[PDB]
Amino acid sequence: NLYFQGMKKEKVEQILAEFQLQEEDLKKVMRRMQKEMDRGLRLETHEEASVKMLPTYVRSTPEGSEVGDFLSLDLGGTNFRVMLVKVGEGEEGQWSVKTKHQMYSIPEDAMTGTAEMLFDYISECISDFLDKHQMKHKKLPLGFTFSFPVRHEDIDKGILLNWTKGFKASGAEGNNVVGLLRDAIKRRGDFEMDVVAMVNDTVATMISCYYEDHQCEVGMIVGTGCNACYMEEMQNVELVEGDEGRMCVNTEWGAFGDSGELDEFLLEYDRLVDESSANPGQQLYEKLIGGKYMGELVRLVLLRLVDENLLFHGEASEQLRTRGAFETRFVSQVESDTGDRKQIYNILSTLGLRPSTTDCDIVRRACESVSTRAAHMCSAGLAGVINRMRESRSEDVMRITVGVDGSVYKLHPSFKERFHASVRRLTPSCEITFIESEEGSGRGAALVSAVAC
Ligand SMILES: OC[C@H]1O[C@H](O)[C@H](O)[C@@H](O)[C@@H]1O
Ligand SMILES: [K+]
Repeated sequence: NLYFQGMKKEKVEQILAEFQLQEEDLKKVMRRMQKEMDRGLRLETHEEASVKMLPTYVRSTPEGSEVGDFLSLDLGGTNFRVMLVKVGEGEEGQWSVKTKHQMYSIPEDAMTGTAEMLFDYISECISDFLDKHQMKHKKLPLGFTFSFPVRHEDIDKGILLNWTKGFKASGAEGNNVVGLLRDAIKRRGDFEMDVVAMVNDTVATMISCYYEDHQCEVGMIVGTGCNACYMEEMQNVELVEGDEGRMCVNTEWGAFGDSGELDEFLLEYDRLVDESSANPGQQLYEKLIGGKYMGELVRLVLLRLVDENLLFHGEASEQLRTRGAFETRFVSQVESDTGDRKQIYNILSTLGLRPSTTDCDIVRRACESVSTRAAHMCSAGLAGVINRMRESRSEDVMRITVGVDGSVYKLHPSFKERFHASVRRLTPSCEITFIESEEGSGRGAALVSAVAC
């Protein structure tokens, strides 16, 4: 019965309508975000603020710079990346180019063991890399892209406030991250490095986009996690001395909602994802968006649909009932389907399911709902930052460039398009250019290191 397939699809639509956010909902989220951002910048409310607005000590005038060979480290995902990057004088300023690169999978027992284990592993990887390229012992300036909330005292010194994205290594929170890295390198003792700069991935991304676009003063990550940085007026950065020029601020907007600010928008699936995560009650805005959580959100929606007898004859496979089994890349692949249902079919088949045609269509709709809410929620955050910037500055029309990295933004067929449209609706009187970084974290880390060096 085509009539009863259609009836199944109308029921699915009623359940899926819960993910809708209206323009006014997004404006409410945006205003709330802006409020928390104000609170994060002020000495009086900083400690209470869920959105920390952390000074990076990356400034508008980095005085000068330096050229030569730079090593970049990137820790923040399931993979740890080492690369050699060359920084050199161009016609606009410094260019940077990725030349030798290697990536290492972090063992499970290193991300959730002790900080000694984690940083020992990192030091081992740095040795392996320097071996493969004979650039060993030698001393090189090292830039560390370290994609977790850090309270900086300077560019080369900052403490880990808390792990995010499933990181749980004991003995790291409250300690100087550069210190933890130097200590581990010294314990191995088979090379020496000049640790010159530590930066957030958002910041690395913004920096890497400058040489090509000097209007880039926002960096955004929509990958495993979700965060943004931007160039704030020094007069508004109350935690740092001085009123002149600008400093990059790491919003850590992922923790937005951790004081209840998103409560009316959270769905059962969100509560379930939060509760089975490594950091329950934390990073709640990020959990609506980030790749670490998106596929899992879809899996939970599909389980609700099977339990309602609307999908897969009401039976869920072992794989479908396995945590993390619906990968976030499957969300993108499903929404890449050209209409013949082939891509969707093959995903669900490899998950042990026997999908029908309408099963495939419902799974598409489930993915679209989760990823569209992610796009819309993210848009409210970026719009809040950009509207903030426009007001802080002297601008009837603000023209700004946003530098972006992360697999969700880059590889999802329609996230990007839905995101841009929503951001534009919320930012009248702004002309926003989006740029995707190419090796943003590696080249960014090198460029900041060149300045600090
Ligand atoms: O990797 C993207 C983001 O993931 C997380 O939210 C971290 O807290 C943040 O530092 C980072 O920028
Ligand atoms: K200040």
